[PDB]
Amino acid sequence: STNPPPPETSNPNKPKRQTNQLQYLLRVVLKTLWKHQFAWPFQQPVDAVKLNLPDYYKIIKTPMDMGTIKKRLENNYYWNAQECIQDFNTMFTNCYIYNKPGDDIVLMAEALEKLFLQKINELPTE
Amino acid sequence: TNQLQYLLRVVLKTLWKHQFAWPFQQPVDAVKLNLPDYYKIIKTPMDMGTIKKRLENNYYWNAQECIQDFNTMFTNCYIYNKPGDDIVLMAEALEKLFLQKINELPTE
Amino acid sequence: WKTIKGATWRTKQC
Repeated sequence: STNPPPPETSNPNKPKRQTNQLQYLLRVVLKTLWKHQFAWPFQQPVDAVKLNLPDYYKIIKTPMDMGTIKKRLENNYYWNAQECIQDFNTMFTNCYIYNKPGDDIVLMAEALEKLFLQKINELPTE
Repeated sequence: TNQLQYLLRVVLKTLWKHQFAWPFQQPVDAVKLNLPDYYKIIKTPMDMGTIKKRLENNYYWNAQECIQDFNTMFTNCYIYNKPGDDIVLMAEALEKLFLQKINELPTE
Repeated sequence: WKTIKGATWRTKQC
């Protein structure tokens, strides 16, 4: 019962770009979330082997983590801020879908998402 | 038409294979699923299994009537379930992929 | 343990 390959962080067929908003997402939005006390379960892809969860990747088929998002931002993977924001939402929604609304991992994800929505409201104009 | 086959051979087929599609592939059995007041609240149940069978038996007048059933399927989930719920988030993921398929709908 | 529309699995809590 192994872990699948992590999501890609580069693609020669995908148009690379670098805007004012994407620079803000890497140095402001993702920066404060990465330094949060509840960030450690989300900085890497879900390790279903160490967690003894054989059913995680049987349910979640599009995993996402801050480590993937951070590496994608560093490599100019996205075309605009909307693409990067959707990866964040994917990371959050996967946690809310797989876990119970009262679990600690959900209470940690909800805290990160609220801080995420605070910094996104101050996203600069293109 | 050509759009009613695109909705069946492409749209309905790419949504049926989605990771969160299984709650929507069959009609809701509120008695089995232990969903009280579901039929009291949902007055027009809809699912991809019924939509698939209607596209195969030429039930829809045009493509917009079939799209109406997809919206009805999504709206029923947004009406009966609380926002932010797991089942709602799964329904929003299917609606997003569904709307991308509608942008690429061929012309009549 | 979480249950959604007839499918059950073990969460991180358990």
